[PDB]
This record gives sequence, structure tokens and C-alpha cells, in this order.
Amino acid sequence: DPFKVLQEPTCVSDYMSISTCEWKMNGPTQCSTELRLLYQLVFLLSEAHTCIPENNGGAGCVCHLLMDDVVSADQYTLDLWAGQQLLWKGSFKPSEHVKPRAPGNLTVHTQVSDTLLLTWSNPYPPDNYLYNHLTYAVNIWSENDPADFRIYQVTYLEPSLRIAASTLKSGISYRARVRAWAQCYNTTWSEWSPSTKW
Amino acid sequence: GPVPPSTALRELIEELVNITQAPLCNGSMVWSINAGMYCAALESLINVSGCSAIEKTQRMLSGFCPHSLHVRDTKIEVAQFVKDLLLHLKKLFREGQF
Amino acid sequence: QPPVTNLSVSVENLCTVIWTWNPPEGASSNCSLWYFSHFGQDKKIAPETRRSIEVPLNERICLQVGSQCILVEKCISPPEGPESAVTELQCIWHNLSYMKCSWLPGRPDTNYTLYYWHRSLEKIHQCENIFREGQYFGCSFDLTKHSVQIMVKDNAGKIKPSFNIVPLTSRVKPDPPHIKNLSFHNDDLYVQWENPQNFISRCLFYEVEVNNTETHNVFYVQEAKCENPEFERNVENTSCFMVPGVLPDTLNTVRIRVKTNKLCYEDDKLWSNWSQEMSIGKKRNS
Ligand SMILES: *[C@H]1O[C@H](CO)[C@@H](O[C@@H]2O[C@H](CO)[C@@H](O)[C@H](O)[C@H]2NC(C)=O)[C@H](O)[C@H]1NC(C)=O
Ligand SMILES: *[C@H]1O[C@H](CO)[C@@H](O)[C@H](O)[C@H]1NC(C)=O
Repeated sequence: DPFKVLQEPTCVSDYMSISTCEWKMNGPTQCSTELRLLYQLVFLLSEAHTCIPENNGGAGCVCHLLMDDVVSADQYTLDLWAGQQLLWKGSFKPSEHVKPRAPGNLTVHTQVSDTLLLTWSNPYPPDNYLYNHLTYAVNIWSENDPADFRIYQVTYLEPSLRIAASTLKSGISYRARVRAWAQCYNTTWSEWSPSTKW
Repeated sequence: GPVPPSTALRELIEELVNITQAPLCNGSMVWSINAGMYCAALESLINVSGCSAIEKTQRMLSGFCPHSLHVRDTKIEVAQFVKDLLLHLKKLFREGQF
Repeated sequence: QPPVTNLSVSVENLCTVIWTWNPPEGASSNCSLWYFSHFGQDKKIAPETRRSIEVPLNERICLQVGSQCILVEKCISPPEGPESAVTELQCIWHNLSYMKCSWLPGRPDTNYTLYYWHRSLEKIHQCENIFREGQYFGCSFDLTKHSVQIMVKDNAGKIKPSFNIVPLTSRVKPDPPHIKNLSFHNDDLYVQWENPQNFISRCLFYEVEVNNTETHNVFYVQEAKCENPEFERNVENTSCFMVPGVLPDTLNTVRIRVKTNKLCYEDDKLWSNWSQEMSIGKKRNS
């Protein structure tokens, strides 16, 4: 079996605890058995860590490199282990590929003046750097007609949005999800939160 | 990299402000720079012994310096070292430099 | 390693307390002359035969000094009268133009004078622009762009002087901003204001309020980077916020507020005054 890396390992960081690396082999594989992912903080006084990859498409795989915390300067030596044999030596800077954690606990509440109030939770603790630098996007759309949609932009600190119900059909049901990104790190968007309906 | 420059130093500042808030690091003395580097400030800190409260900062500082000091004169406490550095980086931040 | 000869304490400026001494006289040895000094906490090792500290004198302060490569202790005390002293002595750098300090009395009918000094002043200056607001006594001196020393006493001795060191990176209250225009675009309200003169957006933190009977809404914005050059003018002394989910059919009234964040200066929670209000939308003449 010519073991090969058909797709160079990519990686993203939640800038909190977990990083995510994905790569694709040139054939189906059981990474839980064959592949090992050794990563070390190039803050050398620091120990290398083993990562047991999980199948990500029968021919692709993914590992989760656990971490205490992360800072801009941080950089990592990455090496992909079979067995003994090669290949991948790689460098990674979590700072460069931030993929913010998804927001959550999203609900809808009825307020006075026939206005609606949506609320969600910031995915980070107040200590974390991103905590103050998350701008959200609320996505409200109708299931009946997915063409009848609406998208809002939240740039303030309070994870909340209040709109006038006069903007709804008064009739149909709506689903709504939020996601986040830090403009301060020029990050990709997060994953959409568990959509709600009301 | 592909990230805005302000954000690096921005993070460094917020950490020091955060760290200056156990006070600090069993008081272990370090040589000052009373500009010059971020390296000077780095090679005077990585001398601290078992004070992991100042670990992240060390890593942060090591990003401002590419790959044994130079004028060993005075030797103040860590907190006083940090407190003094903090407001200097603030100056550069107002000045919008690096 | 014998002790240092004749430790002396001298007060310079308003409260620059300065300790001085002579070497161990004598040994000679080869171990180089080197000095270590405590507080009561505040540790320092140096070759110089002196140590200069900036500290208020609302109490006593002792420096102890050793020698290495046995401690001697000299201390300074304040002059007192102590319950006869100003309470809640506070200062604020207004808009980086002038300093405004106020205080309360100590728990007769007596006169107060406030003195101030800092890095670039050939003399300790006495403040002349005094004021009175209810139970408060105060002063205002001009101060235009390190630390500043403030002390207040009585014209005729009697009272224990009262000191205060103002860092000069805190106690900054910016002037209020000015709304430059309100606009709509497919139901997104855009607010464009002008920050006070001597501040860049980068150093500021914002609060916007909006009113819609009543609905007092209020937001907190970490950064108001301004990038829609279609629903604004662009003074680039300007910052911009977008309040989503507001309809043009109602009259919204907007105000802005500002304060220095944790970068640049301190987060002393010193909000400027509110900006003059500006309104947009359909009115209703009850
Ligand atoms: C925000 O930062 C991103 C990422 O650095 C910038 O996107 C880069 O754009 C340059 C050309 O301008 C490309 O060569 C890079 O490939 C992009 N970065 C990467 C590695 O993804 C983007 O231009 C910045 N966006 C804004 C509005 O400035
Ligand atoms: C709500 O979900 C968030 C994000 O997953 C999680 O951090 C938090 O613990 C949950 N909060 C509550 C009260 O469960």
C-alpha cells in the first residue's frame, strides 16, 4: 500500500482549547489504527503530544489537538505518524487560522410594544481574548418560503437582538440561527447555532 | 501573517493589564531596561523560575523577537517590571507603532 | 559585609521622597559594592547609594538597606493636626486640557490651598482657580499634552496636609462627541458621530442610546470602525455604528457617549457627557 498524503493537512483554531486539523489520504484508511499525530509547542521548554485521529470520510481524517490556552505568537511543530514511516512535517500558527467557537443557547422571547427579543450566549469566558471582539450575525428565515429571508448584523457587546414583529407575516413560522467571527483576527465565520423556531 | 498588526500588541497589552489586577511571581528580581527591543524584556523574564502566571506573556514577548543581557545594572521586582512595561506599550499603542 | 554609613531621608518636589547613604565604610575586598532596599514589599537591588520614590505622605515610610553582591532603617513622617484633613481628594484630567480636583473637609472655618507639581515645571505651582459645588471645595488648573503630584493643606498650618499622586494615564474624561448624521439603508440605521478633538477612535469605547410609548435602548461598542462610504459623509475624524432592526416609521432619538478604554489609558469608567441628541424617522403629533 503506497501510503500517501493526497491533501496537505489544513488546520484551524478556536483560540481557546481545541484545534482542528484535517487531511486526506490517497485511499480508504482506519486512522484510529494507522495514523498518529505528534504536535509540540515551539515554545521549547515544552513537551510533544500524541493525537489519535478519527475517520473523517473513510479516506479523510481529523484530530483534535488539546491545549491549555493560546496566544498570537504561539506556533506548533506538526508531524504525521504512521508506524515509523513518513510524511508530514508541518508548522502551524493558531493565530493565523482562527475559527471561532459557535454561539449557543439561542431563544426567542415576547416583549411589550409587539416587539420580539432574541438572545444567545457568547461561546467564550470573559477572560478569553475574543470575548470582547465578537460581532454576530442573526439569520431569520421562513421555512414555508426560504426565499422570504432576513439577515441582521450585531456589532455591540450584549448578545441580543430586538426587532418589530411587524416585520413578520403574523402568520407563518420562522427559523433563526446566529454565528460569529472576530474582525480583529480576520477569521472565518463560526458554525451556525442550533436553529430555533417560534 | 494575514492578520492586522494592531491585534498582536493589543493582545499583549490586555494580558499585562489582566495580570496586573498572587502578586507577582514570588517577587523574583529581574534586570530592567530603564528602546531597544522586545527582546530585552524577554531575556529578563525567561529567567523566572516557577511563576507560570507570567508564562503566556513570555510566549507573547517571544513573538516580538526573532530567533544573557547587555547592561546588567539594576534589578527590580517582576510586578514593578510588568507595571513599567505595560504603560510603555500603551504609549506605542497610542502612537500606532508596530 | 558591614552596614551602610549614615542613611538620610530628604523630600524633593511635593512628595518625591529620596533616601541617600554612603557605602559601607569600610571594607574593600573584591566583592563589588552593591545595595538592596526594602519597604515596610517594594524590593530593589542596585549599585547606586540612593533610592528615589514617588509616594504620598499620608503615612510614615521606612527604607531598610543592606549590602551584598544587616539592615539600616531611616524613615520620614508627615506633619499633622490627622482628623483635620481633606476627605475624598480626587482629580480628573478633563479632555486633556485642564485638571479639575475637588475635596471635602475633615470631620473649623478654614481656608484650603492646593499645590501641584509634575515633570516639566521649574517650580511647584499653586492652583488659583478655586471653586465651590455644594459641600465641595475644588480647583482647576490647565494641563496640556508622566505623573502629577497634588497636595492640599491650610493657609494657616493647623491641618494635616493631604497628598495625591495622579498617574496621568487614568482619570481622563474626554469631552462629549457630536453626531454628524443619521441615515437609513433598507432598515439598517447608521449613526455617524465625531469623537472629541484630542482622541483617536482607537483609544475610545462607546455607548449609543436609542429611543422609540418609550423604549430606552442602549448599546456598548468595542470598536466603531467606519466603512460604509455611501450612507455617510467621511470626516475620518469620525466613527460609525449601525443599529439593526429599527424601522423608519417611528421616531428614533439618538445620543452618543465615550470613554478611554484599557489600552492607551485606564478604564476608570469615566464617561464623557452625553452628546446632543439627534432624531430620525416618522413623527406623531399627539
Ligand atoms: C483581512 O485579513 C485577510 C486575511 O489576511 C485578508 O485576506 C488576504 O488577502 C490577501 C490580498 O489582499 C491575500 O493574498 C491573502 O491570501 C488573504 N489572506 C489569507 C491567507 O487568507 C483580507 O484582505 C483582510 N480583509 C480586509 C477587509 O482587509
Ligand atoms: C449554554 O451553551 C453554551 C455554549 O455551548 C455553554 O457554554 C454553556 O455552558 C451553556 N449555558 C448553560 C447555562 O448551560
